[PDB]
Amino acid sequence: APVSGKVFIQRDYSSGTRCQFQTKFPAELENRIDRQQFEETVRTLNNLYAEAEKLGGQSYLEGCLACLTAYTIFLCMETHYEKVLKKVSKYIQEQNEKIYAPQGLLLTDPIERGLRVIEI
Amino acid sequence: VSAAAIFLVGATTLFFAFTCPGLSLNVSPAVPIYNAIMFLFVLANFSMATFMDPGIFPRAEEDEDKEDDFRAPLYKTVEIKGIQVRMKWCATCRFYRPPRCSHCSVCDNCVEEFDHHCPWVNNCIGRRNYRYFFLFLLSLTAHIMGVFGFGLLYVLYHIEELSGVRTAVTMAVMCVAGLFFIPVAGLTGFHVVLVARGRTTNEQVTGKFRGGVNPFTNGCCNNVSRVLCSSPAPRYLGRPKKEKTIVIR
Ligand SMILES: [Zn+2]
Ligand SMILES: [Zn+2]
Repeated sequence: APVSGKVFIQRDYSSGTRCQFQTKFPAELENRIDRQQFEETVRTLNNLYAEAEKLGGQSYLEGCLACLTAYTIFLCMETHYEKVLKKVSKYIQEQNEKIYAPQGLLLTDPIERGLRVIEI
Repeated sequence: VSAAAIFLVGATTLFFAFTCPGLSLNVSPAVPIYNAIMFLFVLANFSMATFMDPGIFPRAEEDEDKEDDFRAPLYKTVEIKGIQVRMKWCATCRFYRPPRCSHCSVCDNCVEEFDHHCPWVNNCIGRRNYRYFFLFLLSLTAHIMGVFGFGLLYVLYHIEELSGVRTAVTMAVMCVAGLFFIPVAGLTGFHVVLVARGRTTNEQVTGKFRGGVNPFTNGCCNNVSRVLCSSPAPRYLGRPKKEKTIVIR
């Protein structure tokens, strides 16, 4: 299994410190992955992380429940961000097995990289 | 090595052993709500702040990011909210330190969003434990205020004599609260200011930001929301390792 190189995607920072990556298509990936599907997958992954962050009423309710129960609800039930990570992990596995593998690419979970750079 | 604040618990247990059993026959009936729940909250928050990963980045190994650095001054600038911030090419941690985080020197690690390091907390405060530490401080100052403002009943209703027996138990806790309230109140008010502003600790230390500063100031209520009722982050280190799929052509 020969390896050619690695490309890192910096995080999008115009929005702020939220966990969205720079969607701009890197020039190294020409003819390996098209711009359209890379745009699609990065947009969906960023949407998933944004959904993991949303300050909706459910986040307020889970915070209140954790405060009342002395946070033991974390031990019994995984946090919202963790289940979103599970879902996005499933997403990246199916994307890798359906698009990148025939194109000779593979994607790793950014959580292994600390949500800093995604490695292809 | 380093030790925690055992004496703070020792002051509280004075109330637990004998301070107000059986006084509520003609006065204030509902006893525990004043101190017991506050002590449990303080203990839980303090423990979860002490033993918990605060956001240790996973020690980025070599061959990381870009190796085209020939003689760069080891800082790349990003303009968040249109305002530039200067981050640093960390040497041992081996990555760019995304904005609003730094090293910890004595802690020997380089972390995510950094607040402060202290031996009393035994660690450095990131953002995973920032909510826990903030509620710990708020609950602790609430506990001290409640003691010094209402638990003094056992003397305040007590007539001149107050002669020994169990009064000496309350004798010391009064001066303990008096000596300990001012520093903890000042420090928790400090952190309250640091929460009201989108700007914390080392950012106070930097006497250079004058003008279009604090790009991540957000909107006050939004800051309290994200620090109190946001979904907790997961640990960036020690997650189980996956496995490869195929040779991939
Ligand atoms: Zn570092
Ligand atoms: Zn530290």
